[PDB]
Amino acid sequence: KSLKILFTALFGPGHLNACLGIGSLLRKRGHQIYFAHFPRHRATIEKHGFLFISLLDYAEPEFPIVDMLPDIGIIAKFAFERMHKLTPLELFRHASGKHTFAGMVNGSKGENYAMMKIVKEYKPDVCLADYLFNMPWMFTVDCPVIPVKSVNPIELYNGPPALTGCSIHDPPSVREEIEQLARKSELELESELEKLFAHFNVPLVSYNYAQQLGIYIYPGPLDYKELGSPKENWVRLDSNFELPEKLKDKPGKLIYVSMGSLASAVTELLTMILTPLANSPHRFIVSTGPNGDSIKLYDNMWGDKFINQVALLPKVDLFITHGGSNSLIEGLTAGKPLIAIPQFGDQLDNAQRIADLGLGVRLNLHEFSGEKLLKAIEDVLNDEKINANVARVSEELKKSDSKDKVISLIEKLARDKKL
Ligand SMILES: C[C@@H]1O[C@@H](O[C@H]2[C@H](Oc3cc(O)c4c(c3)O[C@H](c3ccc(O)cc3)CC4=O)O[C@H](CO)[C@@H](O)[C@@H]2O)[C@H](O)[C@H](O)[C@H]1O
Ligand SMILES: O=c1ccn([C@@H]2O[C@H](COP(=O)(O)OP(=O)(O)O)[C@@H](O)[C@H]2O)c(=O)[nH]1
Repeated sequence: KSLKILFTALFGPGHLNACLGIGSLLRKRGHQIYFAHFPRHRATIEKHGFLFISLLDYAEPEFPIVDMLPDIGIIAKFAFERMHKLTPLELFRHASGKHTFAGMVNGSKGENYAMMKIVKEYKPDVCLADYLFNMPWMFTVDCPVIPVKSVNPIELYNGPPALTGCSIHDPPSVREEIEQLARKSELELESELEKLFAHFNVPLVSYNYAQQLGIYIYPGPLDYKELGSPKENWVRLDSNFELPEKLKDKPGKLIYVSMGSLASAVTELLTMILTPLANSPHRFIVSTGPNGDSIKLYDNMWGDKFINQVALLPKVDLFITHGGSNSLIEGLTAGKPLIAIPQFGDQLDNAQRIADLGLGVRLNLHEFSGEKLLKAIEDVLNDEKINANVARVSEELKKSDSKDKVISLIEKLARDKKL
């Protein structure tokens, strides 16, 4: 009856959360939880009572495990300079048939070898994995494997291409090109996946195929009901911060600013956003990121490298975000309107979904001005319809619950090896 359940995920701290939440639900039903990842996450995994397995302990000698987190600042700075210079359309034209994240595929060989060895050693009854793309080990190991998805799920539908930030309001003439480019770039992702799968002698699958079951986490009221149903076997899983003294005795609303764990490594991005907010008549709490001591703060601001974001969000009036999925769900669960300044990949889809459903505004780096940021703040704080829309979504998120259904499917698959 007690199952052995093994999780793993990509390097993003965001890619941990769905996995951690699903693991907590299964541990409460008496299952043994294992989580394979990097040492930096041992503390959170062991605090949850899951057994921590270090990917680094299982590397094949000639395929060292690529750890992308420490170098992310270099990659993130290149992405920032493209976003500040180019329109979304120009970004795709300049990409010239290269894909947003296919660059990561070749380097994934070491992690695949490690997971092969980990699943052979620990012999779990089922595995769950939150990746950007399927990996060969998911089709070679002796147990069922559930892909877990936390990125914007438009890629699970037959609609507008993923990673473009297409609007529901874009006419066919306006989008037909950016869409064609996105299609040529899907072929580069397939080509790189074909080389990774060939290396391991595994027949290639679609990058987001769910063989028996896939679990995606996205706000129900934001999901793409207008595109019909997600891909086969995918199911949606619906589940006191102390204010600094510096910001007391000061007028205006309280605003949280975060460009997320990864993009915040780019000090130039936060500096570009903060400078004009010195003149906004409100109070700002800032997640300053790992280089945060290099970031200048003004008299109306307080910040630290890593904020207790979930404790803070109920106390704020507005969330200035990069539009990452974890930040989107946390902000809307707390009932706070968003200004999304997207930085990379699925953040463009989330930013446009916020604008399209009246939950906030999208502000692009390529046409950014201080005047426009300050005006976005005043507009959203005073927009009774946006504040009503956000309140309605937060209520729906508090009520919606698919846990029993999804846990039953995981347990059924773990025991029967079929659904
Ligand atoms: C994995 C990387 O692959 C190449 O590089 C490409 C780069 O590859 C990635 C692959 C990824 O999986 C990610 C990435 C870049 O950056 C993402 C990112 C994260 C945070 C940000 O603020 C901005 C961007 C994170 C991610 O998952 O993609 C660019 C287009 O989006 C291309 O122009 C780059 O040739 C290049 O070989 C890099 O040296 C190598 O580290
Ligand atoms: O200063 C910070 C930055 C991030 N996070 C948490 O780290 C996770 C990932 O945040 P990020 O914005 O990087 O994720 P994304 O929105 O891109 O998915 C979430 O649970 C956030 O609440 C946090 O607590 N404090």
